[PDB]
This record gives sequence, structure tokens and C-alpha cells, in this order.
Amino acid sequence: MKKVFVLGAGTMGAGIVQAFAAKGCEVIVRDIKEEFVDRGIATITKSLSKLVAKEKITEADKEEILSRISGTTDMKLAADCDLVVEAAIENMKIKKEIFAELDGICKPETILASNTSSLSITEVASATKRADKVIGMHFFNPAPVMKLVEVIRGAATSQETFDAVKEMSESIGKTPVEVAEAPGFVVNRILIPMINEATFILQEGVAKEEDIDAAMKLGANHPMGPLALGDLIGLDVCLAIMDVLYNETGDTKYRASSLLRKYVRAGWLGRKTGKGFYDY
Amino acid sequence: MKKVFVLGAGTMGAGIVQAFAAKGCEVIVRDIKEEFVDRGIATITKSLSKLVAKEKITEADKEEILSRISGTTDMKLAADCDLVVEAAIENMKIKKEIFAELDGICKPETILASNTSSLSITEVASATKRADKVIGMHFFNPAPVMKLVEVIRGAATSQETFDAVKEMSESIGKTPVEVAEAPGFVVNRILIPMINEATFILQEGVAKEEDIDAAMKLGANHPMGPLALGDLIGLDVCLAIMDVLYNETGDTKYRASSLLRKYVRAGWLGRKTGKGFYDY
Ligand SMILES: CC(=O)CC(=O)SCCNC(=O)CCNC(=O)[C@H](O)C(C)(C)COP(=O)(O)OP(=O)(O)OC[C@H]1O[C@@H](n2cnc3c(N)ncnc32)[C@H](O)[C@@H]1OP(=O)(O)O
Repeated sequence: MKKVFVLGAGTMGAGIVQAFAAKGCEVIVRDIKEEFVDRGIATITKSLSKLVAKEKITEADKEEILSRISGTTDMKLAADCDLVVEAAIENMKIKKEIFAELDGICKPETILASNTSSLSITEVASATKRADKVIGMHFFNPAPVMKLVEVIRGAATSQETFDAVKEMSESIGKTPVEVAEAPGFVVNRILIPMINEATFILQEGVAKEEDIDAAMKLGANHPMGPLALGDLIGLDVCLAIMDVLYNETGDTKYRASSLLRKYVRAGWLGRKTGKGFYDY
Repeated sequence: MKKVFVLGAGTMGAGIVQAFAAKGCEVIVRDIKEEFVDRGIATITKSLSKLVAKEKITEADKEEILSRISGTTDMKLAADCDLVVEAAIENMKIKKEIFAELDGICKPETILASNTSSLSITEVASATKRADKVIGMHFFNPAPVMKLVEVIRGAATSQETFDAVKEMSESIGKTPVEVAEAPGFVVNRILIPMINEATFILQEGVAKEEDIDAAMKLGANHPMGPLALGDLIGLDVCLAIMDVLYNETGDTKYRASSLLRKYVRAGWLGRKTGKGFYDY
């Protein structure tokens, strides 16, 4: 499967683009205006530049990768792609609209995949007449590094789709895991509450920020502390996910801390805004 | 502080002993039977042997460490020690008995400390005439290698007592973290519920074991998958820790999954029994 369409050119969409193009695939990134399309590819390039500098690739490796890539704002550009990964915007109404368009545009065998963290593959599937070829294919930031992809079956998802996406994953050297659609899949369901837990510990006067992070690095060999990890992932992302977990399950187990919610309202979202649980 | 009594010669005690004695302290380890102590000192010797074979220390170093360790059956030898670390069983009635007894035996300045994972420092402190000198000082397995000690402050724990323990941990190469007593402190309050989540995920047929573990190792960069980590910590321990959290807080958020409760009744406790989530 040579040809892969990716909707969305932000941190995640672009990373995913780099991931496919770097293992042979041709990729078209699509967004709402050229400003964004361009900015992302820009960032891909910067990414490969840093890889050449670190002797992880050759200038030609790179120069080639970039040629397998092109931008656009027309969905219509997806008519010959074999895979679609939507990594646009975590809103159900729009995703339904988007998948209904691609149902129309794309060659009937084209599998349609979502990079959603929270929303229902099934419900998106339902907006098309190919529910059986609608799947979630969920990468992790930074997408060219992290080897995992959750392959999430919605209720109608076929075996054959599942297998194709599994093989496609193996072929860009990711490791796929089967998930039956359910709130937060596997990673987010564990990882974010962990971070939310910490915010409660913080809020409850139990321990200061640096002690909490140190406690998990050095007490549990974690690669980083949940607070810094959150500043990395983005507290808004984190709050959103806790909210979906809460809303999807009706289980108060997943309630966000008032603290987390206050930081996100402050706009202290972490790294990307120079400030969250820590300062930068 | 040059002199530490370690109540308990199990895995945890023997490690705590090695941890103080390898960095200058005189240490006495005590247990209720001479076979128990000999084992512990054997554990310590084999370990020190490894570090020699690994050129991490010299043979001379080894002998020096050992010469700073004596074993005993006699609670009274603690009389003259600067610090007690209780690393015996995880039961409140008895911890109070032990702490009451050490109150009687020890010189007024002796600081009395508990390696507990979940239990109330305040409560244990309340069975003594020394509450200000009572604190938690929580190592992590294996004690000689892991650098965190959660230093758990009970309700009445003086600043003076805190600082000295703080100071004492740095002086043997650990990073101490200050913890105002609350259920599960920091590490377990976070880590154990993550394992419990794994179990719910598994219980709910969202994914299967190898997949849950792989997901966390490859999507989250954890050094081990939560289910295996359960098997190694011991499911009975994990379940207990979850019930403390639940009973302490009255918060449905820490309810343990039926599944975990079931496995424990099966005696499938993990490694130590040959079988937990995985087989061995
Ligand atoms: C949308 C959703 O579903 C929500 C989510 O995404 S949740 C998932 C988000 N992420 C996670 O869950 C896990 C978070 N990640 C981690 O914890 C990781 O372990 C980690 C980020 C700490 C990895 O850090 P690390 O191992 O020190 O990275 P590093 O050694 O630099 O290697 C990674 C690559 O990034 C690149 N890189 C390094 N520095 C960089 C920089 N300044 N700028 C850009 N790229 C850089 C390099 O290509 C590097 O490769 P080499 O080291 O081989 O040259």
C-alpha cells in the first residue's frame, strides 16, 4: 500500500506524515489553508535536518523522504490514496463530516483510519457506507520515534481491515496492538489518570511538584515525572482526555482535579506555552 | 548519625541494611530467630560478591561493609542506636507494639522509622511517648540500588526529626522526598492504581495481557508492563494497597477489580507463587 493521505498538519499529523514517508510510503498532508500545510512540512524538514546532523540519516535519505511528500487543502487529492489517517480535530460532528466525504472520494478498498485519542471509531464509522473499513490507528508523540500504534476496532470493523492495518504498521516498523473500542483504549486510560492522580497529590498538600516527579523517576524507573510528562503532553490534552473518560463512563473515578482544570484555564498548558506545572 | 537498628531480616530489611552499611554506618539487623538473621546476612554477602565480580567495589570494600554489620535476636541492642528502621510485617496492632517497645528501649534521641508502604505513621506514632521522633522512611526494592526514599511525615513529626532523616538519606546516596502522610503516599498512590487499571482493561476484554504490557512499554516508555509489574510486586500486595486507599479515603475511585480479587483467592500472586497474570 504505497499511497497514504493524512488529514491535519499540526504536531501529530506532521509526525505521522514523517513516519510513513520515511519507510517508503508516498504521503499527501491536507489541511484547511496552505498556511498550515506549509508550516507542518516546514517542521518535518526541520525534523529530518536534525536527523542528518545526528548521522541517523544521509542527506539523500532525507532529500528522498521529502519528495515522497506533498501538501494541499483539497480532500479531492485523496482519490488514489490506499490509507487515510485523520489527525485533524477531536470533534465528532466534524469527523463524521470528514469521513462521509472520503467515503465518497476514495477508491472502495481504501481503509479510513482515525488518530483519535478519545472519540468513537464506531460513531465515525457510522457516518460512512464502509463501516467495515473504518478503524482507529493511534500513534503517540513524537510519532516518528514511538513504536506503538493502537489499532482500535470499532464494532463494525472487519478482520481484514484489522489485518491490513496491522501489516501496514509492521511495515513502517511500529508494533501494533489490538484494542476493542473502549474509552481511552489502553495507554491513555492508564497514563493520563496517573498524571491526574499526581495533580491531586499536588493539590492536597501531600508533596511539592519536584518531589512528586522525582518519586516516580527514582522510585518506579519512570522515564519522567507525571507532572513534567503532562507539561510535555499538554495539560489541555490531559484534561480533555480525563473529561472524555468521565463523560464516556459516567464513572467518577476519572474526574479531573480542580487543579488541572485551573492550570488549563490559566493557559499554562506546559512546554508549548512556556509554562505549566513548571516554568520555561 | 553513625548507628542504625534495622528491625527485620527479610528481603527489604537486608537491603536497607546493606544500604546504610555500604556508605559508612554501623548497622545492627535483628529478627526473631537466628536462622532468619543468618539468611539475611547471607543475602547481603551474595550481593556484595556480585558488586566485586562487577568491579563496582573492591574485595576490601566488601570486607569493610561486612565488618560494619552485626545480627541479633535482642531488641535491647537498639538502645544505643541513632536510628531505627522497622521493616517487619505490615500490620498496625503490631507496628504499634514494636514502636511502643522501641520507645522503652532506646535513648531519647533515637529516631524511630517505619518502612511501611501504606500504614499510618501518625497512628504508629500514637502508641509511643515520642511522636515527634516518629517518621516513615520508605525504601524501594531492591533497597541498595533504588535511590528514592519517601520520607513520610506523620502529623506530629518535628522539623528536627524530618531534617535529620532527610540529611541521613543524602549521606548514603539517596534522594529523599518530603511527604505529608496521606493514603498511599506518592509512589504507590500512583503506581498501584495504574496496575489496577490494567486489570480492568483486561477484565473488560479491551485487550489482552501481552498487548497491555507492550502498549505501556512502547507507547509510554515504561521499563515494564503494568501486569508484569503486578506479578513482581505481588498481586496480594497490590490488592491490599488498593483496599487501604479505598478504605482510607472512602473513594470509589480506588475500588479494586473483581479480577484482581479473584486471582488473589486463587493464590495466583505473581512470581513468588509461580503464576499471576503470566505463568512461570
Ligand atoms: C494524541 C494522544 O493520543 C495523546 C498522546 O499522544 S499521549 C502519548 C504522548 N507521549 C507519551 O505517552 C510518552 C512520552 N515520551 C517519553 O516519555 C519519551 O521517553 C521521551 C520523550 C522522554 C524520549 O526522550 P529521549 O529518549 O531522551 O529522546 P532522544 O534520545 O532525543 O531520541 C528521540 C529522537 O528525537 C529527536 N530529537 C532529539 N532532540 C530534539 C529536539 N531538540 N527537537 C526535535 N527533535 C529532537 C531525535 O531524532 C532523537 O533521536 P536520537 O536520540 O536517536 O538522535
